[PDB]
Amino acid sequence: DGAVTTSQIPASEQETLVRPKPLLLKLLKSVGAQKDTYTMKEVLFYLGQYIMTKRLYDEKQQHIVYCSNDLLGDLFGVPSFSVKEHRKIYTMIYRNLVVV
Ligand SMILES: CC(C)(C)S(=O)(=O)C[C@H](C1CC1)N1C(=O)[C@@](C)(Cc2ccc(C(=O)O)cn2)C[C@H](c2cccc(Cl)c2)[C@H]1c1ccc(Cl)cc1
Repeated sequence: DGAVTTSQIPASEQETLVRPKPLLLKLLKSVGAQKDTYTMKEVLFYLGQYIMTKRLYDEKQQHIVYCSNDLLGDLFGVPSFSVKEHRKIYTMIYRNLVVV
């Protein structure tokens, strides 16, 4: 368990409670998550752990994640994305859960 936060998104939005649909829930459980209801910053921590463990960000100054051949690309619906465009990342995650 853990959290990952950003100044690009209001802090209160990062505390939003969400119930992942089945694919997102599986990715979280694969790196140690134990429940069905999370905050958005917990979802970003587990997704970061998932990105590390699956070796999807080994070049630490590149700023782009390539995911077209991973579960992540199916989840988000894109082949790659910038790690710096935080609002766009939140939009993609919201499509994969029910907000409480
Ligand atoms: C393990 C950590 C080092 C703690 S990490 O920060 O999670 C690493 C993770 C990368 C994808 C693996 N990651 C980043 O590297 C970061 C630092 C990339 C970054 C670099 C520079 C700038 C800037 O100059 O504006 C902005 N963003 C942060 C990114 C992140 C963090 C919180 C929310 C969001 Cl939406 C994104 C954040 C990230 C990006 C996408 C997702 Cl889905 C999850 C986390």
